[PDB]
Amino acid sequence: VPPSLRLPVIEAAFPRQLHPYWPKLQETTRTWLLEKRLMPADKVEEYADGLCYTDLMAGYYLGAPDEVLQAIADYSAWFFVWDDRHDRDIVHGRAGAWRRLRGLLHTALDSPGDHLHHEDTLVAGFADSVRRLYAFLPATWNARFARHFHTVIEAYDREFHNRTRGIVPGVEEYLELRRLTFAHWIWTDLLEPSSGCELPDAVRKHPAYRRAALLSQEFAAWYNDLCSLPKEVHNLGISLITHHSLTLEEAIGEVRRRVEECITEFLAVERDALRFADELADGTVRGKELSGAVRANVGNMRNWFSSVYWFHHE
Repeated sequence: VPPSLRLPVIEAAFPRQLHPYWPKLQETTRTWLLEKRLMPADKVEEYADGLCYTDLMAGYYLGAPDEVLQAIADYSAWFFVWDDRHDRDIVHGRAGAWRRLRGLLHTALDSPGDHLHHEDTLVAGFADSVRRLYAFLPATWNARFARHFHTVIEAYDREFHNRTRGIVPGVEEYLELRRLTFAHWIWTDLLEPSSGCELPDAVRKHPAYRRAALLSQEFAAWYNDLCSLPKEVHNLGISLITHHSLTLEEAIGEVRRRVEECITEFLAVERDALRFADELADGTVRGKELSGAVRANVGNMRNWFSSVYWFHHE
């Protein structure tokens, strides 16, 4: 809605979608936060009720089973909390507290059960949400998710050593890192349980599927940095200003153009990926299943765009 944060293409071409389960989603999530004691009451209130953070997921994973959606939103809520601890350990120098948390998250990620009632709340909460996401598809999917999140936490570690030492990463260095601390591939994985199917490595690694999955995440990551730029360390504008010596009203234009480019590139590959889907329906049953899944996944990749865009303006 602000002029400098406005994207006419999103407004004209990416209608908001809202999952039917959204009302209960907020409730069950705020309830869960209290259950697991991951956050003070006041903060829970403003997270799920005040700023309705579960709406982010509710405009994203359309067609997801209610229980799958709930699991996702819990994870995302936990994520929020972890993101707050990370930030806190940083402005405290709690490198010991942080390192041990890091080691434990790695541990829990591989064996969630053993950690459901672990002393550290953040750890037990995480382990519950992970354990729940692990109950929808084959262990191969579960294994891929862990392999992806292991990297995410390591990325969060490097960002820790970046923001203490006060190291502003190179332009490309950050871009690579953000794909990780933003958990691009976790979200991409979570599309699959939503559509009730683990895509074969072949299907999900098709140039169009993977490029579409990527642009969706880039847009979300870079629009995030655009909104938060004037505020200010980690941000695409900050990296541009520091290493390309760009100015604010310059780095703001560059990030903005890069965001706009994600939209129009996605429009292009989106079409490639839906062609791909059409082709997957060979006539067989398994084929029609693979076609619908990819299609629902591309649709949610498209939904991320409006979900993230409109979330920021509310």
